[PDB]
Amino acid sequence: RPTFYRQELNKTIWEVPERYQNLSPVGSAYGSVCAAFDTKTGHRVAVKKLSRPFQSIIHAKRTYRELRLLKHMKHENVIGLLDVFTPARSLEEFNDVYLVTHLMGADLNNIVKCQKLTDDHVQFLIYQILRGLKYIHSADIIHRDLKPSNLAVNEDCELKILDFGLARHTDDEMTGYVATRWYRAPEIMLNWMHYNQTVDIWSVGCIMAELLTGRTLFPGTDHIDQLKLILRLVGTPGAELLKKISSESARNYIQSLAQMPKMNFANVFIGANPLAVDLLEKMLVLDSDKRITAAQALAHAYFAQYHDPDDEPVADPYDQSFESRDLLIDEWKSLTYDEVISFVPPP
Ligand SMILES: COc1ccc2[nH]cc(CN(C)C)c2c1
Ligand SMILES: [Cl-]
Ligand SMILES: [Cl-]
Ligand SMILES: [Cl-]
Ligand SMILES: [Cl-]
Ligand SMILES: [Cl-]
Ligand SMILES: [Cl-]
Ligand SMILES: [Mg+2]
Repeated sequence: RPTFYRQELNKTIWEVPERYQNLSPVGSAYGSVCAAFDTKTGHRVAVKKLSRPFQSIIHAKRTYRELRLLKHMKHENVIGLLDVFTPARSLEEFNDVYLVTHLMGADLNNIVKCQKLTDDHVQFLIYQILRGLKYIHSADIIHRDLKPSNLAVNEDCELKILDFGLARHTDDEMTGYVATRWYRAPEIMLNWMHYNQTVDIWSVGCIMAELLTGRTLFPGTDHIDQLKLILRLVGTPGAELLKKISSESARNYIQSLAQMPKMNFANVFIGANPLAVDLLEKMLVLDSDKRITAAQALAHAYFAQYHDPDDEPVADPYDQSFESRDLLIDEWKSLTYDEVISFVPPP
């Protein structure tokens, strides 16, 4: 066990191993975050102290879910876990959880608004998102919250996916003129049906379009305005997709709208690479069963310069059976403790 030291920073007590030095607050409902220098590895890191990790059954299970997910992710284009610790010496006094990751600087928002991107930049950025998604989807994980602020980018255009959706976002958070909804697939925005990993490909399409034009693709002022923007581009649904919408009321609302054909994407994305236009038509399909997958998209000709089928790995199997399990607070807490003390750091 390492030696810990205590200190109060912005009305919060931080008790961390000596290896972490020069802590400095950098943001704060999930927890508080500090930047630090890790003397063992030489990296600048983010140290997150979870807020009230075991206050309810829902909160205790969310804590376990986040720790299991971060411990599993081992891929160049996905954020991974550098360390996890608690100052507790026993399960009986276990109360605080700290997560350590690489410190991220710029996100894709900064780049999209402040840089002139060549077509080569768009190829490399979207390639890396799809490479990470092939890995994530191979373990039957759905990200659910892909958007520019959840993609970290450095000066060499290298990219990592972060901030997996832990089923956290509230009704108030998705209301009105907000980027938290502009990247969501319509079937999840309006609860049309049980969703699957195809919702992430819809998000990549929205992100790719914004890199090409400099503008948000579907900036709706509310759920209904956003649906109207979507259907004007991709067309209103046919009878085949209507069959798949479980809500009879949602089916009724859809059929209330006048029918519209799919638009010509070359006249929307004026001047873009014809291979980029072709890929966007295959991502932004209304029926989720018919969207291109991440593995299929990596082999698309738009990525000819970067695609290497021997360097696009898949994930180890990921057991999610705990999600359907019913446990008490102290049982979720004990499972979390076990995962903290069994952590083994990367090479
Ligand atoms: C600083 O932000 C990033 C974003 C993507 C990245 N890909 C590789 C690195 C550097 N690594 C030491 C974390 C990186 C940093
Ligand atoms: Cl230490
Ligand atoms: Cl990482
Ligand atoms: Cl503790
Ligand atoms: Cl965003
Ligand atoms: Cl009509
Ligand atoms: Cl597993
Ligand atoms: Mg985020």
